[PDB]
Amino acid sequence: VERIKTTSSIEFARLQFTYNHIQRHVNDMLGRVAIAWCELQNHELT
Amino acid sequence: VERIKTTSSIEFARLQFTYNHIQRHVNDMLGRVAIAWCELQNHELTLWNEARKLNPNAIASVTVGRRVSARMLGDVMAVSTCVPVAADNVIVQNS
Amino acid sequence: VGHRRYFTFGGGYVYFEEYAYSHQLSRADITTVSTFIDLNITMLEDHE
Repeated sequence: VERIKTTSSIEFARLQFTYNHIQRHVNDMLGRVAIAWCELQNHELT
Repeated sequence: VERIKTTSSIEFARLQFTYNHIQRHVNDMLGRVAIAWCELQNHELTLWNEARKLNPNAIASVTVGRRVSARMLGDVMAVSTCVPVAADNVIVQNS
Repeated sequence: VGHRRYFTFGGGYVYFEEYAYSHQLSRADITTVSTFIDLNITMLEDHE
């Protein structure tokens, strides 16, 4: 058995949430931009 | 009358400011990218119109998705699917 | 021989066969391929 110590600051968790949200969205949009750029080049080869 | 209770942590507000700034800027830049992409496509439709008149086969094939054979009937393309042939069954004549 | 052409006219097309007017058509009556590269850019959703 043991006892659990809780940190008095939650700002690590909220910071993690904010950064995760921004990272996920920016990564998604940039992936779409990269894929579109790739398709545009493969498309203008003609 | 009442009394107002104030939270001892302001990190919600600063987090809101940071996220709002990033959201606003990223949304602005991505909107500009999307609008530019739209205009680029609407702009290159002209090149695509004037390339299909050179050899409709390549344009029609890369556009439809399959490997089709096409010709132009005025302002439209008439297509027909092309039948594959195995690689090993070809002979190149020497002369 | 075999002549048949569509021509852009107004907002639709006019269809001729064997050098004789046949009939008009709307844009919807023809399957539309696309020379466009899709870019589905969404936006950072609001968060509070």
